[PDB]
Amino acid sequence: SMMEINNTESAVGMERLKVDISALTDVDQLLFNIPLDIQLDGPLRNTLVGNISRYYTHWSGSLEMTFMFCGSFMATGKLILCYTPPGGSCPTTRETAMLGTHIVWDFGLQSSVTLIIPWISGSHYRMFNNDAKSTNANVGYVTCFMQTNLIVPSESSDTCSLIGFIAAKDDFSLRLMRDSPDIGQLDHLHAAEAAYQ
Amino acid sequence: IESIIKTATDTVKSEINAELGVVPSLNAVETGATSNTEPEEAIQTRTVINQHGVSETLVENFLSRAALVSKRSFEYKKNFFKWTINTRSFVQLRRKLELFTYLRFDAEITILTTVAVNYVGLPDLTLQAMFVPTGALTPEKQDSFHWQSGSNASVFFKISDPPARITIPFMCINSAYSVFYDGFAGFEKNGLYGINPADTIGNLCVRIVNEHQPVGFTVTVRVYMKPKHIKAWAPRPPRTLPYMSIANANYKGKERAPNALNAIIGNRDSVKT
Amino acid sequence: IESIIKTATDTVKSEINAELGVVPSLNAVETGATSNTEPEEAIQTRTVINQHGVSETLVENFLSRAALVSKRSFEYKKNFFKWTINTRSFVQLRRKLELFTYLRFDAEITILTTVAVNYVGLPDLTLQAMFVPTGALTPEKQDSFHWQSGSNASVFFKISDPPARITIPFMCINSAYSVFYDGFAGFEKNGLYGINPADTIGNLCVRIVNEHQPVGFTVTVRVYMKPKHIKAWAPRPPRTLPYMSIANANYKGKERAPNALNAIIGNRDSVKT
Amino acid sequence: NQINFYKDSYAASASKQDFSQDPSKFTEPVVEGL
Amino acid sequence: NQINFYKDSYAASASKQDFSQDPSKFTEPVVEGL
Amino acid sequence: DRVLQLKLGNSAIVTQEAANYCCAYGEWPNYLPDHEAVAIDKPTQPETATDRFYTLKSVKWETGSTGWWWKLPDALNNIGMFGQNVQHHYLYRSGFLIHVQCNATKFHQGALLVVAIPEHQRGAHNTNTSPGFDDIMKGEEGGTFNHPYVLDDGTSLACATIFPHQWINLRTNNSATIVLPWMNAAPMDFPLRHNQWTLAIIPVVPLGTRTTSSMVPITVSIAPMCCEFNGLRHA
Amino acid sequence: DRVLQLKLGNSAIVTQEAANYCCAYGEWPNYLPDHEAVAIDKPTQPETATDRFYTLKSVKWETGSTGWWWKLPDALNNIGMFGQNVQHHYLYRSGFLIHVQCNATKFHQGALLVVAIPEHQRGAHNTNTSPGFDDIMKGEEGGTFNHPYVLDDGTSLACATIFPHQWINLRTNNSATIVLPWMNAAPMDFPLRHNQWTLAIIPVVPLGTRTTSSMVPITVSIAPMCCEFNGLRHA
Repeated sequence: SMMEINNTESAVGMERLKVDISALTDVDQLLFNIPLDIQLDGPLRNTLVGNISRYYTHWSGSLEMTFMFCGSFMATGKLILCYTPPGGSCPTTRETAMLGTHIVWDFGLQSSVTLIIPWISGSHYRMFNNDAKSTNANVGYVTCFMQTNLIVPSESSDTCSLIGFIAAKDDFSLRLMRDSPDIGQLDHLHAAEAAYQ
Repeated sequence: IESIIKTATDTVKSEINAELGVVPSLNAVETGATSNTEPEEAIQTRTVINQHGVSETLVENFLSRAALVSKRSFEYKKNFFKWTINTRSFVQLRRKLELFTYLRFDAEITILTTVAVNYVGLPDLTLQAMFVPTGALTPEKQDSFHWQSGSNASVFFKISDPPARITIPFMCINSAYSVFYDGFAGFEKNGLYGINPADTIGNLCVRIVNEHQPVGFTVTVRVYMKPKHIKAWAPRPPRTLPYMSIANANYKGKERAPNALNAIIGNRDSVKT
Repeated sequence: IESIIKTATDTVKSEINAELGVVPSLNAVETGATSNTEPEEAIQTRTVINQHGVSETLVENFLSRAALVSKRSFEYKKNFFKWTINTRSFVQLRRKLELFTYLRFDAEITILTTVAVNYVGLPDLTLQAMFVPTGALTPEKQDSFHWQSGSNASVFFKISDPPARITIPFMCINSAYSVFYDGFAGFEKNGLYGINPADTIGNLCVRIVNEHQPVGFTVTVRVYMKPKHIKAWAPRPPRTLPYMSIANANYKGKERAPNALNAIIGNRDSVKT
Repeated sequence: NQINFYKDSYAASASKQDFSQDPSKFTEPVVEGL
Repeated sequence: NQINFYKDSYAASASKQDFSQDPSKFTEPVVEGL
Repeated sequence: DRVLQLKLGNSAIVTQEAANYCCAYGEWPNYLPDHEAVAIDKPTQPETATDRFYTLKSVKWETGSTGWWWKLPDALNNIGMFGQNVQHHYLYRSGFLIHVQCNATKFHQGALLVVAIPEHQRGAHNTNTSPGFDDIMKGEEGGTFNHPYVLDDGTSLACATIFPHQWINLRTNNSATIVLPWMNAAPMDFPLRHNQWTLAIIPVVPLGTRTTSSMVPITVSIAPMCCEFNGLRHA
Repeated sequence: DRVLQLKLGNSAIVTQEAANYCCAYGEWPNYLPDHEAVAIDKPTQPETATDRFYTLKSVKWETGSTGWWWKLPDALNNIGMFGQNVQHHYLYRSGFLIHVQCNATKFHQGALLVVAIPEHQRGAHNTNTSPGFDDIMKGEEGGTFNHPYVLDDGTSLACATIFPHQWINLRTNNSATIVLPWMNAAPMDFPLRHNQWTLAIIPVVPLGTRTTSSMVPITVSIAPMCCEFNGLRHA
């Protein structure tokens, strides 16, 4: 199920689902990053693994992220998709981000890749805590850099797009069902008293 | 294929790979399929025996809880209680049923009542709940003759006692309840959208038996429902925008970035934050 | 080695000894070991069959009692009760848990309630206790919408009835509860000393369901806890100086010789008294 | 140890013994196997 | 004679049948035997 | 029985007069079994350059001295190839070996209690504020006990023989040696925030002689054995 | 045959259009046998955090570009847990894996010779002074060939196919992958003074198009496999 990477303002509607990449003039540049926080207001709240697992409070398993490239057929390029365990702060350059679990992907005939986020933890479970920097709640950082450039001819459009998916593996597990933090309004709705003659 | 899963799966030891012609990590999501990259084929793993049970995420554990369906307070000095049965009145039970399309269960209904005479104490009182099906005549007064019916299912209980509990079987004329219905109700050209007549249960009438005395009352009734023996088909995405009414599925959206119309997830400063 | 002991041990008859090269009564405590001088080898004994059972000093008998964990009284004319769960509030349960480092048990909680209307008698009342886990939204008003939740575990009980009892399983994410924690809670440089996030359970919210009437109340709630199925590791010395707060283990000491800072045992006149 | 003395079969308790599972109808819906 | 009709195993009573005991881990912790 | 020699890696320690070495709770350190593992990466098991004796700085023992302590995962976070694997990895699992050395002549007296305490949650005196990141987390040097009679947390010293311990009696021996296993509720742990054990030596009987006034230092060696790391990072 | 995936440690590289990967002189890297070992300490074999793909900095390829080189033990002496084992230990023994990435569109042309040279003793032009510690030993960045036609030492480029090599022809592929074994006269070697191999890529046919003027970078990844260290030191 796809996810809102481009959740910045002045992005109206369903343009919040894709991210724009383009050609550039420097050697290595950052593209995006995803905060892996299901409990907080992040890109992962509105997915299938997000909405179902907020009813529970303990979780344990692996995840996977799948990226589909929606450029033209004449467009080439490479990317690198790395994951860093939660010990420190977010990586800034490619020199401190190659040291995590990464994949290097070439834009080929078939247009998807898969980055497995392995279950690295001390305990058996983790909690959906309100503190982001807790030791049993902080997961890590997923971030993407440019390996080589994004190169197009004169006739293709310069701006290509990426769509980001997320699901769980076959060892995912959940525990201790609770109430969902999503629905929080108390607004009284029309035709409620119509059943009460 | 079909198999019995009791606990979560395990991981087997991985070696180094430099194989040509074989790519585990590439796939194509244009086929509509989902990825099948085992972690054994992406990184180097160890062997881990896994004891985590998956018995809490069952459908019969996710659904079968006691949720409130009705709450209405009537003064006793229209002197009674009448409610055409729906499950769209309270928004926290509703959103958990909106995940599926068809359902087949047996409910288990608990009527809980409390009173507040407006001598501030109170003597004993006696209630009566009667289940009127569709078609049958509903009363319109406390002492109507429709309360003497031996055919309608009734139950008497007191305030001082534990609350009343019954159970009600699967009542539909089809083989499942339709949570959603993309059709009309009548054969005429202009009917009511979104409702089926195959799911209409009837009324539930509650009165108090004691004659009005010197002192007026205030009776508050709560009704709970717990499903049992649940079968569920066709999962659906969850509702995000808040509800607006009961007879349909309109949407309005909040004004500011969380759960607004043009933004479900609240904003961030930049993409490279 | 490991062996099953049902009763205490017995004594066998002793003869006179004048053996050379063998000393039972000498040892060396610099090795960290404990003495092993049987009384058969120090004095002359007789043979005594012993029937004294040791089944009362078990860990599951030493711990599993009903101890008070909470007591708070609220007036009804913040209109309800909310308590972030800890076991450091009352000093007599606490000192018995401070003997061990790790614990693994299943609690058994009893909510006992009494009321005192400030017609001095009272009609029947109805309560509600709801167990909110961590992360979930807690109510802030008596009639908030967070009380209609079918997902949180709730229980209704009356004043006139026997008190409510439930049981709660082992809830931690590790394999034991850490009574002590020599670390911090966050990844930042400045967090909170002495607490772990692996042991935080949540809130317990208690309200009264009846609408405010002509007369104000005063409700007093007590909560008891009895451990079950106890496993215990790593015994520790007992706390001697009195406690000072909850979030840490500070110490102040009484002013005069019993349990003072420079004297635990009260003074004596001379050593040769 | 379940217990009911009622004559009707829908009056019983719930049951949590149904661990059968076919996940490859939502994840692999295609015809030709990969 | 213990009794429970609940489906969960942690709902049972306590048990006092565990008389196993290894005292020579606190009193004789050394390696070389005396 | 008095003479003893340990060797781990390229290190070795030789002593002649020492009472036996004790194992904490009858255990010996080992690796993590398959039926208890949780993380699924292959662990880094270096097995040399992290299994050596690392000596700390010696402290001087005087007549008015009152005790010393150390924190065992924290004292080695900037020493050798143990301190480099800790900073790059996210989890660890290990067991230690302690060796305390203090000698004098035939004419001195004195006694030291060398005890090892799991999860020693400290406390401050006569205030309500908890101690912070300062006054804990002193690397390679240890704090001095303010009130050693109550172990600086309220519990009595007179029952501190319930923990694994030995004695250094200058009449009899001059060395003490303790082996500690992995002891935690979880199979692995983040090393930069949580400390499992707490070494602490306390002079019960103060020293004294009438020969001369001369320095008498105390030296501590620590050897992490059967260590393994997981979850690689950048710094 | 075109599609390929390597995985070493927690790293993986995926490509779709690539010709086969070659083994240098028919060999595959392995550990040191018992009948060839000399030093008698147990070696440190970490086997993870030193067997990953470490990427270098990308260089921009232009029309007037003339070639680049690197030194393979020296380029990794300050990167990760390979650069920390090298500084503390005295000897090492390893074998590498090279992977060169450069892509363009259907309308570009060009060709690169990706060659790997053992013991590439360089030479300075038109002088008698030998080159010093400067102009060699550039870590993580490589010098540019001054006279690539004679490989900057007098030997011709036209016979440089005698070394293990591949080609990157932008008409056909966009990747080249070479596996290198341990090659030295001695079983181990001091890593801070001697460099075994020398990666060097040389644009034979310069690129050219008439679509637009856009950057085209070249990226190199190195993965040391079957590495082991010996002789522990301080820094």
